[PDB]
Amino acid sequence: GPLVLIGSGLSSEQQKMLSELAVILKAKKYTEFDSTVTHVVVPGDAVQSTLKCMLGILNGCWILKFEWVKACLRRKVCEQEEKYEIPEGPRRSRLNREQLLPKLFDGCYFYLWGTFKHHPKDNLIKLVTAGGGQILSRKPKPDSDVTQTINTVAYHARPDSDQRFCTQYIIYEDLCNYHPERVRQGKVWKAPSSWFIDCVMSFELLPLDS
Ligand SMILES: [Cl-]
Repeated sequence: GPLVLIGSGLSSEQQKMLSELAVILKAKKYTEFDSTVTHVVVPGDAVQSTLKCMLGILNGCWILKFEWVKACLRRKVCEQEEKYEIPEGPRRSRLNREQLLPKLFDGCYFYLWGTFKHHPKDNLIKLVTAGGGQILSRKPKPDSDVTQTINTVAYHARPDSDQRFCTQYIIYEDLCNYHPERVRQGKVWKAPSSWFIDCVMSFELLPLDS
């Protein structure tokens, strides 16, 4: 298809330059993230811990250093994206979706507990859904647990982690003076919002017990 570009953390001069490139490439340039976005450009050589970037990772977009815009504009060409792609999380996710593999939170369920202020609740719901996870409207417990109705696993869990098959998460906003006594009860973990965000930024289902 058509390319759809967006910038995260770009200066005004950078955003103009991105629009200039979209014209050269016959592409769209947006300011709000959408599932049609193909390319997220960052200002330097590092991922931004922003919603736009995180949505771009969960979508397996190209997350590219601003040098890509400079290079394309000097050549009037869509330069080869892999040579400008941010490594680690972005790249692993891009490859994951090219191979039509499960999204990061496939087989995972999330219940958003308590008050959210510094990780907006809307943001977390966006990210859950974008990563292929399921938002729960009632606190998870065994007598209502859908994972008994069909074998449910989390593809991105490490091989030998309980998170392969214990895939349900109570998420709380960290540092409310709350560390739990047990991080896991049955199939349900209690995890801070800061863990969830770290999983996204890394494209990993990071361990809670190990
Ligand atoms: Cl079964």
